[PDB]
Amino acid sequence: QRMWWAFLASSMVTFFGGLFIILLWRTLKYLWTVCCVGWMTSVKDWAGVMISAQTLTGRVLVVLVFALSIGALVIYFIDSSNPIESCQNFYKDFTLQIDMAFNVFFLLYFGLRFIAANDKLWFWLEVNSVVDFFTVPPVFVSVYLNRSWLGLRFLRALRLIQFSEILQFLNILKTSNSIKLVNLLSIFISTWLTAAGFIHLVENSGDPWENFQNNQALTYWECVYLLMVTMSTVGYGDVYAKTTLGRLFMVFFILGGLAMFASYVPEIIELIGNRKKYGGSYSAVSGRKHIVVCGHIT
Amino acid sequence: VFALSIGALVIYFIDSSNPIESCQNFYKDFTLQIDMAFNVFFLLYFGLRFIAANDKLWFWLEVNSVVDFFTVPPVFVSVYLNRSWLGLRFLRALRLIQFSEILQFLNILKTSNSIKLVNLLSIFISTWLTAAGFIHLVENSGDPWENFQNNQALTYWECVYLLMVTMSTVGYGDVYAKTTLGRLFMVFFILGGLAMFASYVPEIIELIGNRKKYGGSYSAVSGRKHIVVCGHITLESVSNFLKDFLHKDRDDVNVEIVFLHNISPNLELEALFKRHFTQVEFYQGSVLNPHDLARVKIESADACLILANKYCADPDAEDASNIMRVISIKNYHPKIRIITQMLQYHNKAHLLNIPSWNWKEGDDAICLAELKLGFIAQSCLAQGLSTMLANLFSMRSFIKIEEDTWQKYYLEGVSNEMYTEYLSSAFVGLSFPTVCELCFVKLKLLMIAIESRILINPGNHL
Amino acid sequence: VNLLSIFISTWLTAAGFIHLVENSGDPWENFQNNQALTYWECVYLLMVTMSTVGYGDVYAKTTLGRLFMVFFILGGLAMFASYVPEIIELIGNRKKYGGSYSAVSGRKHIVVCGHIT
Amino acid sequence: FIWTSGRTSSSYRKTVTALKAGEDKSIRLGLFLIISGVVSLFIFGFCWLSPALQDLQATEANCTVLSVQQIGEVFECTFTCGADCRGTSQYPCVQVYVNNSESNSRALLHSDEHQLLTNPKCSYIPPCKRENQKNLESVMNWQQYWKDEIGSQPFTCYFNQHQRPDDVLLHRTHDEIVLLHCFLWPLVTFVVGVLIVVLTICAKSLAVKAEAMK
Amino acid sequence: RKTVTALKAGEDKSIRLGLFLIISGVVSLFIFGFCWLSPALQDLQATEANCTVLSVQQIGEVFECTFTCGADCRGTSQYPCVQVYVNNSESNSRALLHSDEHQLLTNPKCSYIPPCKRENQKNLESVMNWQQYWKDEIGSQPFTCYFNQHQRPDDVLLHRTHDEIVLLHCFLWPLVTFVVGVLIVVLTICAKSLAVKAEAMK
Ligand SMILES: CC(C)CCC[C@@H](C)[C@H]1CC[C@H]2[C@@H]3CC=C4C[C@@H](O)CC[C@]4(C)[C@H]3CC[C@]12C
Ligand SMILES: CC(C)CCC[C@@H](C)[C@H]1CC[C@H]2[C@@H]3CC=C4C[C@@H](O)CC[C@]4(C)[C@H]3CC[C@]12C
Ligand SMILES: CC(C)CCC[C@@H](C)[C@H]1CC[C@H]2[C@@H]3CC=C4C[C@@H](O)CC[C@]4(C)[C@H]3CC[C@]12C
Ligand SMILES: [Ca+2]
Ligand SMILES: [K+]
Ligand SMILES: [K+]
Ligand SMILES: [K+]
Ligand SMILES: [K+]
Ligand SMILES: [Mg+2]
Repeated sequence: QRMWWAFLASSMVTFFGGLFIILLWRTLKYLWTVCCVGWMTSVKDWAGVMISAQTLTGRVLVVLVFALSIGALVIYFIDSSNPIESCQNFYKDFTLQIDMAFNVFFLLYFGLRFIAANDKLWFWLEVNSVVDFFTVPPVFVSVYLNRSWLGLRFLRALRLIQFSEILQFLNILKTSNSIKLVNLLSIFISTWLTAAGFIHLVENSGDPWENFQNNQALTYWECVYLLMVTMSTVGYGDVYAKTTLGRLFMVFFILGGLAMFASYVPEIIELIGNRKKYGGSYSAVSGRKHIVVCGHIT
Repeated sequence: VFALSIGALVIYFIDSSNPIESCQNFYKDFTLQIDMAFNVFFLLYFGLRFIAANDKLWFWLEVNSVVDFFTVPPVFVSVYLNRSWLGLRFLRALRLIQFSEILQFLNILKTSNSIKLVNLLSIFISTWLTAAGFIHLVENSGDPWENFQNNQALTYWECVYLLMVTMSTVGYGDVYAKTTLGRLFMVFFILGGLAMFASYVPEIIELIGNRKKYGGSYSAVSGRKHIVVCGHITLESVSNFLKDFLHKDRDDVNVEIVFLHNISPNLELEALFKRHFTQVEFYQGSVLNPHDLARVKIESADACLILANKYCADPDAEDASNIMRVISIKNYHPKIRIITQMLQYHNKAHLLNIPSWNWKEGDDAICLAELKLGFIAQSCLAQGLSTMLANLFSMRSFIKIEEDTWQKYYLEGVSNEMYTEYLSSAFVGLSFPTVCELCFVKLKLLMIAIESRILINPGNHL
Repeated sequence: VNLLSIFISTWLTAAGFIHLVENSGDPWENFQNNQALTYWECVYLLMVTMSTVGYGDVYAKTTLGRLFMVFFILGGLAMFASYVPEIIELIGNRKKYGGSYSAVSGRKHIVVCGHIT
Repeated sequence: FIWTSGRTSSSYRKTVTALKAGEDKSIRLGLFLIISGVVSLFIFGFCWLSPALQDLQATEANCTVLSVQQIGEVFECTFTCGADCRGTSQYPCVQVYVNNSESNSRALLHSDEHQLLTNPKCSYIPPCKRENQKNLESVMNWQQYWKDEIGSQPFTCYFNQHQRPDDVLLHRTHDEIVLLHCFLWPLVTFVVGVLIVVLTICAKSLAVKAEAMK
Repeated sequence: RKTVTALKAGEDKSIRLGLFLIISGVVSLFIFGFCWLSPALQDLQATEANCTVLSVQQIGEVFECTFTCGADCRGTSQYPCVQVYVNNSESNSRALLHSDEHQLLTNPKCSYIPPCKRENQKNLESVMNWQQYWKDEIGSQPFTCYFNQHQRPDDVLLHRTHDEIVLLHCFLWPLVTFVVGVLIVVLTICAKSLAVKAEAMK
């Protein structure tokens, strides 16, 4: 028996049940009018300070988030080399225990950002909330079931979008050029890796109307290379999508990914290399005089 | 018309999965009856547009007339013959060109950006689908000089994918045209379709995503006061203001700061607001707009601060702009405390004639020229007094270094500011000199004055 | 007219040269690696190469053919990228609001001019 | 890149508070789910159309075997061994001919449509298990179990006089469950999208009534 | 001069169309002419002849035909090879008979191919049927045949592979496009110039 749907159901149920609970609470709050500084604000302020880097504990938490995002991405990269669905012992799988701990920390960081949030519904629809709903619940389900599906785990790469924000929190990024460069690099890499993971999932699991018989055995790095070739418009043709869903995804990505590549790669290359050629200072020579000339130089 | 165009396109999409020519019973084919009715409606809509036309010959040569001549008669022939050919039925996709026009008729599309976006999307999609249908027809029916033997069995969606790959210039080579007519069509499409793709896809992506990041409005918090700041907002102006407002030498104030400005903040201002994430909020709007003033909740703000551009090219223009801002804020809410910077003194006199301008309630016009010339005059009574006064306002921490230099002593002196607070009943009934010599080093506090209200250095008789 | 003439003549001449070079093989290979390519096939290959589509169904295989392909990729893509947009801009410069009003018997009409916005 | 990296000489009432922005984002989401559900329904509909008609056009029948025999010829199956390891092994060909309910004439039995399409010249294929001896043993085992089935029990069979004109199948190759899920979950997406819009408008309009009440 | 009303714009669009049809017809004539050139010369260069069979025999070797079964289903079946040799009107020497140019090109080593009908037995039966009908045709009636000493140097055909009707339609309808384009220009100029005379008459 296969269990792929249990992981996916846990994410869908989490995202939409939370959204419906929030909307029902709103509805019923106003409906009570038909029948008819606080500690809440103090904990909201404390959570907002923790979320920012205004304290030592907040800085430690932000650095931990930065490290654990890369850790989870590396864990997904390790798992991407295995079969699509498998049975594996939680008590004897160090990577599953490490993932379990990482997702505990992300659940806690999610809880802190929820408490700190001003508009809950606005928070529930912030995309790094969506990234947590589509990546945290399936880890819990896997650790409970003693089984894993390599399903939507490529969405972990979207965690790189917050890197510039948490670098600005840590008082590291100050200049506009550096901020823009980090933003562009993060968006480019996360988009590339996420799209590669999705096309990897879709190619390795065939079309349902073809009874999953036309699947193509493509590795994650092969899909990454194919996406790079497609984005740059080189189009070698050695590697390409063959399933109907894969090609349907390829068509929608060709509209967005080429505009991203054509826009971001020149701008990144302009932002880098902005070095001053004439820097440094003169070194005096003993026994030889020197003359400084300034004013109208042409 | 809008619905039936999509209906006919969907009918063509269904038929594109069948053989190229076939016999099918009109009395037992629901899709052929539905197509029959759809084409009756298009014949009627054609007749109405013909009657409404001014120049008939101009109408006969309008391309949606041509699209009807190439799509309506063959449906009639098919319904008469009890047979169908998947011939020029892909021209149905050209019906999407009129979508923007009939949306403008229905008073739905009004803005230029939305009209342009709809036009570009319609032209792109209709061109793509029509070209895909034509290459599908040409590939599935081979070359006449090769006796139709070199035909390639390509599905319509396969041809759509091939056209997308060709337009974007990716050119995988997994799917390509093989017939001579198919390649001849490919060569002419490569000239036009790449120029369309290269032009339209960036422009569509620019038209979408034009969202305002700083929208919304401030949400007041019970038990906590907030302050609205407007006027000259820039990275250095906000950075200097926040250093003095949020300094650790004040007591534990939790006044929120809300900025209102009509320019989107640059990346360095957004980073400055992120470094103050729990104490500063920014909202993009105009102080002259009552909607924006309601957005920043200025009716419940504790005060409104209006910073001025001290280095402006036209002091008169800057004063006029600040006067207009004050007028707008007072007009929205007469009972709002307003603190503003005024470059000149005659413009300050102009401003204080406002009916809602109440200096007793706390309206302060900080006149820069007046205060600076007064400070210069006090330096003429005692040299160094301008420095003495200026350092009493700026919030400064103690700074200490091991070097024995004049700077150490100077910084130790600079560490003090002027404050104001109520004093103990244990000092009521004594003389002002007596409480001064008491406070001086026992409490470590120096008094310049007390609240016949404001009295500068009282005598021994008070 | 200048752009169209230069584009077409360059395209056809380059296609003929690559057709000659592909159909007569390499002298160091003793003319044994020749590829039987028709002139129209070479024209299609040149169009595919110029537009940067690069299907790969048809391509040069001889050493001289590839050496010619490398030098043409430098010039022909810059020509295509420059000329095709400029030609497409030059065409289609039609005035949408031309023509003249046609009076209707029994109905009056009013002409409005000046500051129209 | 594409067109010289897009260069070419530079060719080309408000009483509601902050909650308004979260609610407008909730409308957006609910609308996007409505569009997604409808679009995916059409996409899956075009993909399932030919398989579903090729399945529907095949009628159920009652069958009985006329004969079981070998044609003496042999064919390659592929056998597999981890990573990518494969080789080929022979199997002997059986043919089986069967009584038919629509044409009442000879047709050749094919266990399923994948067997028909992988070797239309032959009636059965063994799962390739290394050596030729095990393939022949497994064909002889299936052959003996089919040869004595003479009118024992008219087993049901699937036929299509328009595209399997003298070929017969023992199974449907179209899983009803997989099709059901392909049309159910896009419908669920659409219903969820409607409920999100409805609750967002219900909350938005009740906020105005609860404001005017004060 | 601009006495004509709005009708001027419809008539200038009608001139455009008529000119575009003239250009289309001429361009398509050249395009079809280049595509038909090699097939038409390869057909013209093959002369009509009178033939008689020298012998009918099998070479003992067998070949694959492909047999088909809906969607994409195909497999292969053997057929036995006949060869047939024939008297010739241009070279007066041995040549091998090939029923048509597609048979010559699909298997130039062999004289006939059966339409693949599933099993080998039906292919062999259909070859034996054709073989027996050809073996007794000895001088019975000098059947006409097609030959080309320059590109079918010892090969002979029973049929022309070039349909005259398909070529006729490929050159007729571009000519019709051109004639219609001329008549549209002519009637548009005739209407435009008579409108000026009917205006000056008032
Ligand atoms: C508290 C909320 C967020 C939990 C999220 C819902 C998830 C966890 C729910 C939804 C459907 C549930 C699954 C439904 C069916 C099975 C199969 C059974 O053999 C073990 C339990 C298991 C595997 C359930 C595990 C929990 C589950 C996956
Ligand atoms: C975590 C998921 C599953 C449940 C979400 C909890 C929901 C039902 C509850 C818990 C606390 C509630 C929030 C408490 C405070 C506010 C601030 C007010 O100005 C708007 C409503 C809002 C935002 C409430 C909305 C509903 C709410 C978010
Ligand atoms: C539908 C096809 C078959 C026939 C079209 C009808 C023909 C015969 C007739 C009917 C109505 C006529 C039009 C009626 C009115 C005008 C306006 C006038 O100032 C110039 C002639 C013009 C433009 C006529 C042209 C010819 C015309 C279009
Ligand atoms: Ca101090
Ligand atoms: K390219
Ligand atoms: K390419
Ligand atoms: K390519
Ligand atoms: K290629
Ligand atoms: Mg706040």
